[PDB]
Amino acid sequence: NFVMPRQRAVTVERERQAGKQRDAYYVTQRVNLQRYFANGVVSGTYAAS
Amino acid sequence: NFVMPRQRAVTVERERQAGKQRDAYYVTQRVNLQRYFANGVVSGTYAAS
Repeated sequence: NFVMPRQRAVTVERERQAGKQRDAYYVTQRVNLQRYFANGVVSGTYAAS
Repeated sequence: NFVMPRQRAVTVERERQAGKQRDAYYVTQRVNLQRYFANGVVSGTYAAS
């Protein structure tokens, strides 16, 4: 348990035409952390009032 | 009469750098339908309450 399924790597695209005097850098990433079943975890917590 | 005048048959364009992560497809055609003289057609009409 605790796998991080990954659709793709990080990518970079760039755009400057038909812009106005300006290179633009765009980056994207699709990643998520999602566990299977609810077992084997704690917080703690650890609290005041 | 009822000639089909045209100056641009169908053009299919394509952009992807960058659109902000979104391709764009553009389709255009330049055409018209026009008659030399005001005669040669009737419409019914076929109308009542």
